[PDB]
Amino acid sequence: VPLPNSEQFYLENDRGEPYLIQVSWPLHWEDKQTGRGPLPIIYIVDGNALFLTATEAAWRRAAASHFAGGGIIVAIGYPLKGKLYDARRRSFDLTPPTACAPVGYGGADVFLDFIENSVRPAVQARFPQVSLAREALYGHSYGGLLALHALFTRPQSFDCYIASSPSIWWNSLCILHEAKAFVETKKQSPSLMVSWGSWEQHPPRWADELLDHYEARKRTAAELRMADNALDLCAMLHGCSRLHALIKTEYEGEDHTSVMSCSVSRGLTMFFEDWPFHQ
Amino acid sequence: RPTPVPLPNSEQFYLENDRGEPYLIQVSWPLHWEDKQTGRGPLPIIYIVDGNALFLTATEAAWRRAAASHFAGGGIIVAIGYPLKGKLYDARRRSFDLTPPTACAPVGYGGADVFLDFIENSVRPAVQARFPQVSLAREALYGHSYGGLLALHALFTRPQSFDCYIASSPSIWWNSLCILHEAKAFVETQSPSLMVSWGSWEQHPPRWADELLDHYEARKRTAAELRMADNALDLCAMLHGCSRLHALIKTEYEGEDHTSVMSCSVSRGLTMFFEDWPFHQS
Ligand SMILES: *[C@](O)(OCC/C(C)=C\C(=O)N(C)O)[C@H](CCCN(O)C(=O)CC)NC(C)=O
Ligand SMILES: [Fe+3]
Ligand SMILES: [Fe+3]
Repeated sequence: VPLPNSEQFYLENDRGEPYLIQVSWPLHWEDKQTGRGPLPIIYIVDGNALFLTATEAAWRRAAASHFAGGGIIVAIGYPLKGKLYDARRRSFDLTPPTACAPVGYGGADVFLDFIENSVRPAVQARFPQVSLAREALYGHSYGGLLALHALFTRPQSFDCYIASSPSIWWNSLCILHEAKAFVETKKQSPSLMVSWGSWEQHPPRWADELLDHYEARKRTAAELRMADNALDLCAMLHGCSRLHALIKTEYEGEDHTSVMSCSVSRGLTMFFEDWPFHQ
Repeated sequence: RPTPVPLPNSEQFYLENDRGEPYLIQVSWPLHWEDKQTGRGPLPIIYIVDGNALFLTATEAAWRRAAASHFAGGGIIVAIGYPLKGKLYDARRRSFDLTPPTACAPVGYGGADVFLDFIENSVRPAVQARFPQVSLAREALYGHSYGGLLALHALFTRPQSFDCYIASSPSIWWNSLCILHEAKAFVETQSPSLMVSWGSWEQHPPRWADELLDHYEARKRTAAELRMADNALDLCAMLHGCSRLHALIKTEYEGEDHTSVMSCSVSRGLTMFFEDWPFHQS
């Protein structure tokens, strides 16, 4: 039995690389044509890994009291079989260009161009009767790095950026350069949502785990520095002229993988129902 | 030419209870399996009530664990829902199925024992039949709101029925805190584990944008009466140092409401039960 009120299709970028675009719309709709007028839309990178959660989370909002009509979910993924991630494809698509970056990295701007010039029009054609009230870009890990990169380099492209556990550590904190250029530049501003799990930088010991293995995980966690890097960036963006609102959340007892469920669920909830955010 | 979205490594089937009331059972298994009959040996299983609302989240969250370091083959998801179209809840059915029996309960309530019997005597065998080569290593019961009230009711009245009980934002308020009677009886008389959770904005909701004060005060009135966080903490406090409880985990999710927290609790629930068993003696 297929998912209700959803569809998927393949788009190729300008270089002939395929993408699986998965789309869902409010469950109470009979057809796609049911929806009229302005609706919010969210674009989710690593689409395969999060489409179903974001879809069901959006449907669950129908029962909530602050439901305003819902919005369109767009998951941008890859053709996969028996797994949720394409390590090779995402490594290029989600990381910004740098001089010292190894091969198969630094294709963020190519991928963002694809989203704006291919995915957005394609989805808009599937809903001719509706207009895009506002657009959100969600990503987790390298996806979050892409979200931050998109904000700092093309802030007008999207209304809201949602960086779930962003890989700020990547490439000797290259994103902090762009963050500095963003704040130092002086000039409606978009919003930013940052989040991370509490067990990312400070993980507890597993039931089966021994000391050496645990110490190795702690050393890794310390190097990646998920929470502190995010706070450093958030403190850096505090009182910025080019940013309307900045929301930051720490999810208690959540690891890098588990927090994805929380961040994507709240991300679209806030964006759909609680727009605009207070300063 | 767009197509419908297929859900891989999953199937659904309908079951009747003894009373002849229909249920939609939705099952999923690890994504890396070629077939349903790929897996063998002991695997953990989680039963999720209000199945329609939580199946896809639990399914995909379980699949996401494959990428994590602490993956141990995964487990089986079982969502116990209803035949529905255009919504994720059946208010009438769930009102009966998820609430315990009391003398002062209105019409259409107090059918928890009927539903729990259905889970043990119908759902469990039906799932076991579909996975012959799999043995049920351990069983968890998850529920949210009334579902959490059912999970607590199940723990206090039939503790040996499941190994782990996960109560997400349990409706302890229901029927003048009638669950506290069962809770008191339980403590006063190995052991199963309990996972309790709630959202921070449930009992203390912030004001929405362009919300009239009158409307906001009405929401605060409800929040105060339902007393989600305090009731849960009060119940947890009572159960602490109980002989018939191995471990008790309690979490509060920052900036989460009654609906949104469901995503977190179900994800946390299956994660810990699948990967971090057995729990520390807390
Ligand atoms: C971020 O992208 O984490 C997500 C990793 C995912 C979704 C899948 C995966 O890792 N698979 C299938 O192997 C980054 C990724 C960093 C690159 N990496 O895989 C490393 O191992 C790096 C030491 N990770 C974080 C923690 O931000
Ligand atoms: Fe890796
Ligand atoms: Fe209600």
